[PDB]
Amino acid sequence: ADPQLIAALYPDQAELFLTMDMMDKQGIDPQVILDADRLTVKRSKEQRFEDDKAFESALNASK
Amino acid sequence: GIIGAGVDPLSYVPMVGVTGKGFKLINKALVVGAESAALNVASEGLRTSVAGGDADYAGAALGGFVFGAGMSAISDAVAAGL
Repeated sequence: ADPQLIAALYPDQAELFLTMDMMDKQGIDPQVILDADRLTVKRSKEQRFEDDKAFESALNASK
Repeated sequence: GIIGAGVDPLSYVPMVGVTGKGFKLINKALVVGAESAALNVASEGLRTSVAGGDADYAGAALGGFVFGAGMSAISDAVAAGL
């Protein structure tokens, strides 16, 4: 009923809202998310720095 | 091809990183007879006696070319605005 509001009040589990809205509104199976979220590597504190810098480049260079 | 290409650039990334560096504008085309060598022992390139003389110039040019092409694009835009 109000996607934005429930999300706004709890600014913590936006991950769950994204996954659920993937699950129901879009047509993807709630099986193909399961593996990819179970198969993930631990980001291991190394490639993240590269990941923070990453959020910063596609953001600025987006236009 | 900074002009001939040519872009605006009116909508471009803030362009933070660039300084020079590898900017020599050999526009492909607009080169006619390409005598590779030299006319004398003068000529050569910027005949300068400071180190950085080939990078101060380059910097100026990137900054001159970008600004000139941008003034051209913005004067075309204000043309349509009138």
